[PDB]
Amino acid sequence: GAPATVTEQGEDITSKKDRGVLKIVKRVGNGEETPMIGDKVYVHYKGKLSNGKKFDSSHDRNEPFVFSLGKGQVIKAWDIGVATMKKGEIAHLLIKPEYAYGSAGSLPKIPSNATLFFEIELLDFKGE
Ligand SMILES: COc1cc([C@@H](C(=O)N2CCCC[C@H]2C(=O)OCc2cnc(C)s2)C2CCCCC2)cc(OC)c1OC
Repeated sequence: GAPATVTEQGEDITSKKDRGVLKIVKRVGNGEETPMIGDKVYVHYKGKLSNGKKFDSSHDRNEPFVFSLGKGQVIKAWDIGVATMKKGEIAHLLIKPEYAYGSAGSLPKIPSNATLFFEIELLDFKGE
């Protein structure tokens, strides 16, 4: 379903161009601008293992997820991916382990060599 579409049609947003991170824009945002590295970004997300066996949403906690973009505080795929988004945009990310938690994984939530999928909504951003 969503994951497969992304494999087929997603844009490669890696620097190395290794298809480790593919993206589809599902809902177009507003503004002419994305956040700059170091901006504080506010997102909602729904995340799962590509095989659907563990799931997670910021909506489960009724709290936006906040981080400083491109500052290495989260998995690489997020730093790279959210930086491509506009305010109000929803995007689908499909993420090979090298841009997530690699072979070590992070048990018990994430196993070795797991592909991740996220729907992310970029609610807002500010250059703090
Ligand atoms: C390995 O740690 C965790 C990872 C995540 C999710 C995850 O991988 N996240 C959370 C959303 C931000 C991207 C990515 C991550 O960088 O996690 C490190 C965390 C930063 N802040 C957190 C509360 S977890 C994971 C995505 C696929 C379905 C399984 C959950 C949520 C977690 O708890 C909500 C978590 O435990 C702290």
